[PDB]
Amino acid sequence: NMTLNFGPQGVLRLVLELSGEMVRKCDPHIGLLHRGTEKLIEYKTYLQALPYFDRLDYVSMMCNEQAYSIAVEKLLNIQPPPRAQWIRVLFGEITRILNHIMAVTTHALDIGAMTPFFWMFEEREKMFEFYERVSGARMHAAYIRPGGVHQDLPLGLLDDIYEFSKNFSLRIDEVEEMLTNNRIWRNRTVDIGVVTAEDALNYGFSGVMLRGSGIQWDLRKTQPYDVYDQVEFDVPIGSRGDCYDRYLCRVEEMRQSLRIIEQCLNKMPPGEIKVDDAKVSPPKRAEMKTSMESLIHHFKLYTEGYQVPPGATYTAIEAPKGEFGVYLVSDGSSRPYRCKIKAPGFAHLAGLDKMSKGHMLADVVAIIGTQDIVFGEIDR
Amino acid sequence: TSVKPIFSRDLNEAKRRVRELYRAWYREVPNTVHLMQLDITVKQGRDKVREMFMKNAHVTDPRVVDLLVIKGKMELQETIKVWKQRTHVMRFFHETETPRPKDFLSKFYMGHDP
Amino acid sequence: ELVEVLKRGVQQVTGHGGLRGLLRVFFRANDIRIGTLVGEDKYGNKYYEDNKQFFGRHRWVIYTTEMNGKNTFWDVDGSMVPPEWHRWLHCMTDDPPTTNPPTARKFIWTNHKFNVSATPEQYVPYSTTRKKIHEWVPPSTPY
Amino acid sequence: LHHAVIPHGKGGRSSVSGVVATVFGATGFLGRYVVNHLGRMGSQVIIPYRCDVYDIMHLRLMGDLGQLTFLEWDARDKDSIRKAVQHSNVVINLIGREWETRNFDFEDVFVNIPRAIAQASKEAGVERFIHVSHLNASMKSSSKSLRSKAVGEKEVRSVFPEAIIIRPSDIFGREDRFLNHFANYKTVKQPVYVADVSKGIVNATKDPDAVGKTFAFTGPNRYLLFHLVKYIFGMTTTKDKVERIHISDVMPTDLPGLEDLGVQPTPLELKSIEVLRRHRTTKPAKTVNY
Amino acid sequence: GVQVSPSGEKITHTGQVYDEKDYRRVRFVDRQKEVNENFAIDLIAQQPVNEVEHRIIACDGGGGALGHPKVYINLDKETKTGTCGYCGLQFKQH
Amino acid sequence: MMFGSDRSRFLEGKRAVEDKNIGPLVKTIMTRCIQCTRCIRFASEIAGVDDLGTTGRGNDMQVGTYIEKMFMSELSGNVIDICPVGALTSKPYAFTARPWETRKTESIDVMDAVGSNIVVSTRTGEVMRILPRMHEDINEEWI
Amino acid sequence: TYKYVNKKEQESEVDMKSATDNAARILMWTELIRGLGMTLSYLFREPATINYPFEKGPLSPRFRGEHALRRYPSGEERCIACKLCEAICPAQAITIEAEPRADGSRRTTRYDIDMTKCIYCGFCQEACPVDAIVEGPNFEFSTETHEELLYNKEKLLNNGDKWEAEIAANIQADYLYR
Amino acid sequence: RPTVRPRSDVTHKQLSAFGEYVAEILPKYVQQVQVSCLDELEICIHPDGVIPTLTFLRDHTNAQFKSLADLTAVDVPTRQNRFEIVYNLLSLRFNSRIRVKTYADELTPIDSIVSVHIAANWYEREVWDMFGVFFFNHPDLRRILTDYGFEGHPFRKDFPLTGYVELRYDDEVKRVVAEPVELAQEFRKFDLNSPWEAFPAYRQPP
Amino acid sequence: ASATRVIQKLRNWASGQDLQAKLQLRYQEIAKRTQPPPKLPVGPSHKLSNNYYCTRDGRREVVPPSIIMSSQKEKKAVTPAPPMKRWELSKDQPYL
Amino acid sequence: QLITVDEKLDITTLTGVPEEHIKTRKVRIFVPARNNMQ
Amino acid sequence: VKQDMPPPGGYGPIDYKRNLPRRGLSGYSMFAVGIGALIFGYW
Ligand SMILES: CCCCCCCCCCCCCCCCCC(=O)OC[C@H](COP(=O)([O-])OCC[N+](C)(C)C)OC(=O)CCCCCCCCCCCCCCCCC
Ligand SMILES: CCCCCCCCCCCCCCCCCC(=O)OC[C@H](COP(=O)(O)OCCN)OC(=O)CCCCCCCCCCCCCCCCC
Ligand SMILES: NC(=O)C1=CN([C@@H]2O[C@H](COP(=O)(O)OP(=O)(O)OC[C@H]3O[C@@H](n4cnc5c(N)ncnc54)[C@H](OP(=O)(O)O)[C@@H]3O)[C@@H](O)[C@H]2O)C=CC1
Ligand code: SF4
Ligand code: SF4
Ligand code: SF4
Ligand SMILES: [Zn+2]
Repeated sequence: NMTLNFGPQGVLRLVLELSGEMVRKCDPHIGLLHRGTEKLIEYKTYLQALPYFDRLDYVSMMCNEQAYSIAVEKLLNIQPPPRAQWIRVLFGEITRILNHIMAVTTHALDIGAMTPFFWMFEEREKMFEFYERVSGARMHAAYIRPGGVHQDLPLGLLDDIYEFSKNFSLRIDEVEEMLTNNRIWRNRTVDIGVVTAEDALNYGFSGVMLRGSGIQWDLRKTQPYDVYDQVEFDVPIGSRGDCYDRYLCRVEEMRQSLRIIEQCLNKMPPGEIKVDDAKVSPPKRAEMKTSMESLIHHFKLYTEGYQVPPGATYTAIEAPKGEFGVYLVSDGSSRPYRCKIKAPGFAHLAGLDKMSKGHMLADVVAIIGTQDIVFGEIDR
Repeated sequence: TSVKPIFSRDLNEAKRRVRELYRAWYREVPNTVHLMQLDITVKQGRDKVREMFMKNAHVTDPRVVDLLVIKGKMELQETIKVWKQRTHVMRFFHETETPRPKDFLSKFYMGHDP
Repeated sequence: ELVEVLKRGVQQVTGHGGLRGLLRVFFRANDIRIGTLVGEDKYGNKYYEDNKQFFGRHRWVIYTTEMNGKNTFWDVDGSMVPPEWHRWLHCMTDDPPTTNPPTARKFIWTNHKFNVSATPEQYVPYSTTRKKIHEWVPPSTPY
Repeated sequence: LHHAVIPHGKGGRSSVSGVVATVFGATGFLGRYVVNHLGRMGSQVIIPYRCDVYDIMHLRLMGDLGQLTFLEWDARDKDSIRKAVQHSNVVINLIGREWETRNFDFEDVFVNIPRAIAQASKEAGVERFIHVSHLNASMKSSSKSLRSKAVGEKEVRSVFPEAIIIRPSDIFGREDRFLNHFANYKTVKQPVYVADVSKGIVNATKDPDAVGKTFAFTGPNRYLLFHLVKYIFGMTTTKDKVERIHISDVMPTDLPGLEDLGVQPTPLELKSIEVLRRHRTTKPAKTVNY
Repeated sequence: GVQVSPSGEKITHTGQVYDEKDYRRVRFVDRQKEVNENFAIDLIAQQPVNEVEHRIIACDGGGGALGHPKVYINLDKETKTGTCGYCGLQFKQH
Repeated sequence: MMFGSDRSRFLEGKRAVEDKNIGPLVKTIMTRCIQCTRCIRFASEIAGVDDLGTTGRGNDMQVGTYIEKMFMSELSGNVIDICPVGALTSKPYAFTARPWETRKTESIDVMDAVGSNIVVSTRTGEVMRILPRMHEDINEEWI
Repeated sequence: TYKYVNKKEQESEVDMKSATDNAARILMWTELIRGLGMTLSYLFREPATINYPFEKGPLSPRFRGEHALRRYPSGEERCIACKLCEAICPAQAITIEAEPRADGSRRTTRYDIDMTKCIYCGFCQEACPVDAIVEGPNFEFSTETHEELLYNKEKLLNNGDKWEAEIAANIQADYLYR
Repeated sequence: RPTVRPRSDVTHKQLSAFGEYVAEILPKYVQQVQVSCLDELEICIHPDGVIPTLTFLRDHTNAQFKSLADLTAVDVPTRQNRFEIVYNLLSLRFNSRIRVKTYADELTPIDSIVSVHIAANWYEREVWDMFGVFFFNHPDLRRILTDYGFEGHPFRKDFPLTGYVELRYDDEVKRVVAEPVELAQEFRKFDLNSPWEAFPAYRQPP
Repeated sequence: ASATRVIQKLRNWASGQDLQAKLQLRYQEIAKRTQPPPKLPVGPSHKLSNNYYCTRDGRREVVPPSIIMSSQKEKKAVTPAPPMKRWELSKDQPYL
Repeated sequence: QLITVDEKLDITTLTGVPEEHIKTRKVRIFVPARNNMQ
Repeated sequence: VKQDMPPPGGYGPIDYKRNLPRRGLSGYSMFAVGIGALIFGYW
């Protein structure tokens, strides 16, 4: 039936059974990026395992650290302080912006429009600069940890973030001019990968793939976890469930992120940054080098880390790609017994076959882009 | 003691499922050396199938047999549909490694292999 | 406002050691800008500055033509920048050595070495721990 | 024995085999297998090269980390051979051309260079030296290559009495100058496989009953040149090359053969299919004895 | 200080040298052996003994932080000095 | 970590103690003694020595011998396992490893004919130390 | 609070005016000339490019690059062989082996790092209670063999001696945040 | 307090009431209902109640547990039925979450629920590939994350971390061959668990 | 900022916006490298009295699951929670 | 619907573990001794 | 004596909506321009 294998030669392998130019069967293949994160974590303390989440869904990395942090804090029965919560929200929204830039621009790239990629990855560089100024790493900042945050913000960061938020709007508009009303974009996207709300639900979708079909589900307005309950923002919903609606949703999300960042900056509180419970979060170095108890706690935390009372949780985060979850099982030990990661790309790929019904070979490459398929969160 | 079964009631039905699976394999084998340009001969391939079947002959449990049938069917799928490759199929013969000699002396002389 | 641009350009051209220096610069560093010389390091490199350019091009360096016995007229590496100037060139600071000098400590390298990934003076690893199990040696005379 | 040599391991890439081998002739066609067989069991391998570093990159992945040491040399340059033979227990020589250049005659290649190699080996204090030659090595030979080979074997034995000469026949594999030479376009042949030859050499590298001896590595079967070339064409410029072609293979009598190292012949009727499918766009050959 | 062995190899700050009969010397051929020429065991000896008018003295290495944990040393044994287990410095009671 | 707090309210000066020398096997850093008397009692009762004791009173008090005596018994070496802290340590094992590195096998002695149950703690394939193992019908925590 | 994207507040008008406007949009290719104009505007701006080896990208005093083993002003080492770095290193990249030195001190005989295992996370310099191991600023240390990235006490001490004039300053900058 | 987590009892009440609700509707297929300190509701059941219970929770008007947030397995090799199976479910009409657990072993499969939730089509394949647990009435069930010739179930507790085989390219045969595993640095097993009890509330009796 | 009025007007007309106020290249508006030194606060548990861990441990305030309907040990119909309240269209911008 | 299979249980052919590591081995079941240090 | 990087009295206001301008002219005028050019050319 003109079968073919497409995608490789960047870890995707589709097996496509066509009928002429139409697409009849899409069989994705998985495990080309399966490393064994969920098993390795079982041989590592609750802190030796955090980087793995920065490495999962590697375009945000901090909405990933955040889920693990919230889960371990839910187990420990502690809560981080206001300043940490606000920093964490701010940077989660920044990661949202990064992810949505990534998605829109790689979509337009795999379709053929390539200049937004270069116009926006400069902003991505300018935000990696924040990542580095706060953590020392551009992408994989092991910066958000159970108990709050590692370090405080240097003295010239909020001003820079304000200068950036000033102009990101004009940049989004620069891109929208080219893309949103272009008849060719509308022809490539409109009425593509349509999906109804009930089938989405029963397939296990989350995020833009839900609220582009008229559903109202955002895990920040519902089941909030951080101070998000103290900040205002709108949730854009769609009407037809197509790539164009999802594009517009992601754009308006990039805008609500600026709306949230203005508030986070203006309302940043003072105080500590990590729970002052030195049996969970290490003490400062001066206290470590002058006080006995603080040094003992440092030693134990960095050799045999904090112990977590047994239990189980499922903490969901409204990540840029949807509900990111962690089923975390604990024995009364320094290390976990099981950590299962729920990623949306999983169900999205699962539903790709139905979403590619009555469509050509050149519409599948856009159906994929509309899911923001990263294979780290999938293959794990 | 008493159990709950899987895809069989007794080793007879289990063995006839096994024989159907062997029919399928035996028949398909040459198409593989044709599609993917393997060096080996169909005789070698068929001897290998026989060896991999008799490797699990002592088995008695209908359930332990049904599961092996399931897994062999998975492999046959992966093979008839060209998802495996020359590499995955030649990973059965071990063309690039010497075996642990089955001799107390050949073991003693080199290592602590017991 | 175009003739002023042309004037800025002609001064950018003639702002070097005539045609020879202009060619040298334009062909090693594909750039003919004019900036202020904040300093020069032991190895012959120069470091220029201009605060009206944008962030990332407001500081730069002209490497030496020779470094520890090597014709660096064409071959050039960011590994040539010693630490004190590395820290000002990657904009960790607003202050260069001349005004903010480092801490004079022995056991600090006086001569900087660049990357040696393949040179004959490169790095070869090994174990630093002595022999653990000492064997038995019998005497050199029988019975 | 030095503890750095005790063969600790399980016979694998990341193991130790106690074999420190300086190998000359690795950039070629048989070294490409000798080095693999040496390294995939955990041996240290010094490789001198004269080529450019690009032509020696197919060998960096056939041995574990740190076991391969690539250094440079020049046959005419002595004191570039001490570097390589020193720090070794075994030396292997595989050099040889199928033609003559300006700087290097058959005399040089097969007599003068191996002699210096063995001299430097003895000077250093190594314990094994392996030299490879042709099966038809003989002073009475239309080809002067074989003349030089049979001279160089003696010139070697005169400095390394306990050496090990190995006379295989026309070798066939991938990137070989025999089947590809035939398919580019009175005499019986018994060819042999690089895999078998390399296994034999790497086994002799340890086997204790191989010193001061010779070995004739020949296949299991024999064929008439015409039947063999027709088999080639069915499955599908040098004077000395054509001379070595138009010579039949000896049946060496009672000489320690291939099955005395432990190896077993691999018939050409099994690897021709993999060697020849590249030259595309059948029944076997009747094995005979004269 | 680096002092060479018969084979011609430099010795390290922990007395490591490939025995002249060792095959592992190959890796250094056409190359070098990376060795540090500044031996702490000597650079600290080059330092003088501090003197104090108190039988107990606290050491941190310098800056409060940037040093090491504050440790207290006794100076009742005029026979020898009081050494710090972190920095190596040594004190006396006068 | 379990039953104690997480910070100090002690903003005063600590104390320091003169370190003894009581043999080639036992290293003494006596500013870590928490005055528990396990060593004194072990010696007086099991080893029948009566040469350890407490000289002084108050915080100025400390443990050991009033003189430079050496503590060399057939049982000297269990004070190491019994001292809850690192005031008494083993000079051989000094600085060679840390507990979380060791792999622990359970074996027996051959030095004598008693068969004392023992633990051998290795690291990367080397034997690092030897410990007792409770067998209340043979050795009962001693070796 | 929610919003609508791709939904009109109400039906439109089929007036000749709006129909002709849409027909002009279609025929005259109006919505595309605006994209052409955006590209022209970008052509007439200044690019964000930089001469790399001469102009370097900006970093922070917290950057985590190449490793270094530090010393005290006296010149004495700092590592006391406490193994917290080896115990926290997620990738199990630090191998340590210590002994008592002839001067009776806790110092290492072996300290190896594998840069093909380090994920560059900084936990080792977060744990070091003496500020002896630091993930320095350097990032330009690529190689041609996999055997030049297996570091050791000597290489790391040389890197420390090399980069201390910068590591010390960056630590002076940032040590009040940690 | 500023370092401890707040504690709302309304959710505990609601979820205990719903536990009683569910358990008295399905006295069969039900056992070990429990709501925890952190206000999460688990319902343990018999392997014969999977589809009944999932359908009830999805369709029942009071429940509307539509979204299958996750499907998981968990290996506890000290109990005869060693493979715990976990369904994490979400309802939007109530803004609620629930956990439904069952048990299994080797040779004792579970019933598939692609009829109920189609998301499971891949989660169940993943469970079969990782923990070795068969499902009845699954259209396609095959290796999804592992290689094609992989023989084993690696997310168990007895399967070694580094595995049993290892891959590399060999010039002789010009392929990526598999071989036994020979590492140049054996993974180090750090024994960390402390001898001193940290949580008495979970102290088992002797 | 180093461009002539003609080019500025050309680009502004081609884009429709004003760029010389929302540029993406940074010209001295940014924070100053080499900032002064900070002095961070201290948490609330840095007291010297009334700071016992028994009151503020947390991870020991946990308790095992409160089990119900263990198989070995006319009510109304309830929901796992009161039904979700639907959302309100925004006021700033409810469309596009 | 129930069957009776009283023979000993074995899953060796499903574990995927090989012969070398399933017959050439010796396992130990115990309680780890207390560290006399603590 | 303390300093931990908070914001001052307040940051400026920010724009997060669209500003896509209404450009061009009317279809009637565009068609008239084109047709006038066309008729001039024909004549
Ligand atoms: C290195 C130096 C290179 C220098 C290159 C210089 C190139 C100069 C070329 C001219 C530049 C034009 C760029 C576009 C400027 C942006 C215009 C804009 O924003 O408004 C658009 C506006 C935007 O409209 P709008 O969508 O925002 O709103 C109006 C919508 N309607 C009309 C439906 C109500 O659209 C127009 O008005 C289009 C006007 C032109 C229509 C006629 C073009 C089609 C007919 C072609 C005739 C034949 C070709 C004629 C040309 C011959 C020579 C090639
Ligand atoms: C005397 C009175 C009467 C006289 C008779 C004549 C009267 C005038 C008649 C009017 C003539 C109209 C102009 C003729 C061409 C029109 C072609 C056209 O309209 O194409 C339609 C097509 C889109 O169609 P559709 O998909 O249905 O629209 C979306 C529906 N919502 O659009 C397209 O797909 C076009 C795709 C374009 C993609 C590339 C665009 C590049 C543009 C670069 C600029 C080119 C400018 C011209 C260059 C000139 C060359 C020198
Ligand atoms: N195949 C056959 O027909 C038979 C072959 N043999 C023996 O097999 C051995 C190898 O065969 P083959 O692998 O085909 O040889 P190759 O020609 O494939 O490569 C042999 C090596 O010899 C080296 N070499 C040749 N001449 C010189 C020189 N003048 N100076 C330095 N190095 C030189 C080359 O190094 P570089 O590539 O770097 O130049 C080359 O790598 C030969 O010694 C031959 O006697 C024996 C019997 C039968
Ligand atoms: S056993 Fe140790 S802590 Fe106890 S009194 Fe003796 S030296 Fe002090
Ligand atoms: S920075 Fe590298 S070496 Fe240091 S702890 Fe992290 S992974 Fe290990
Ligand atoms: S943490 Fe620091 S002092 Fe301790 S072993 Fe590591 S480098 Fe040495
Ligand atoms: Zn000190």
